[PDB]
Amino acid sequence: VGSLNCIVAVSQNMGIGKNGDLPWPPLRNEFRYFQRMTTTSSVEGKQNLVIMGKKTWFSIPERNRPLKGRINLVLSRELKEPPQGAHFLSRSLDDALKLTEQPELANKVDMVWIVGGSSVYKEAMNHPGHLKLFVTRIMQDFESDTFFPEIDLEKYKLLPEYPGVLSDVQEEKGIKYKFEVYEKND
Ligand SMILES: NC(=O)C1=CN([C@@H]2O[C@H](COP(=O)(O)OP(=O)(O)OC[C@H]3O[C@@H](n4cnc5c(N)ncnc54)[C@H](OP(=O)(O)O)[C@@H]3O)[C@@H](O)[C@H]2O)C=CC1
Ligand SMILES: COc1ccccc1/C(=C\c1coc2nc(N)nc(N)c12)C(C)C
Repeated sequence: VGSLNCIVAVSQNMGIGKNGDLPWPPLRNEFRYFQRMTTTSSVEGKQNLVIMGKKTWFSIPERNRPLKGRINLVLSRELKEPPQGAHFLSRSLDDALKLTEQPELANKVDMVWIVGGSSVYKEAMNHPGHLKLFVTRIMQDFESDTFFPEIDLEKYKLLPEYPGVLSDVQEEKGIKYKFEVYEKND
């Protein structure tokens, strides 16, 4: 299995969701960036794996789901089987990561992308090892009810550029935003 990554879009006040939807109006090119980064596999014959909590899964429009061209894994202790359209279910992040090593997935999975929500990001971010964060900074405040965890910059380097990631300021619907990549290894 290849790299472990988180990907998020976050307002200036650290918001990532409101009422199960985005705090901001839809940003079409931002979403296209998310689809491209999560889908594009570095390795022939493999797909990337997306890991998400249960509320994140159900926030994807019921069409739309599963995220196409990726293996979709949902985290829940309540559910007894994967949701309609999902491929895998695990009780914990540690369990999902252990699962990628099973005969069933070990040769199928390239990159692992954690795509939300809060608690899943927090645990990934605080777990030892080599991890990257792909963070879209939405440069306005937006009312939110779910937030991105603190990024400890002692450990997460901001990289000075990254292939495939534009470095300049983007704007859609009057909303400026920019792409960043962080990397820790501990
Ligand atoms: N980039 C962005 O701006 C993103 C925004 N979002 C948004 O964030 C919100 C959803 O996020 P949030 O409210 O944090 O919820 P989560 O998606 O993380 O869902 C929480 C539920 O998932 C299950 N769960 C989460 N973590 C684990 C774990 N380690 N092990 C087992 N089960 C786990 C639990 O379910 P159970 O009770 O069944 O055990 C929990 O009640 C929505 O607003 C959505 O729009 C989501 C992703 C990215
Ligand atoms: C309601 O959000 C979605 C709607 C349709 C398809 C996927 C998403 C998700 C997340 C991101 C969307 O833009 C995104 N942008 C970035 N930089 N990271 C993210 N994690 C998302 C899922 C996982 C809930």
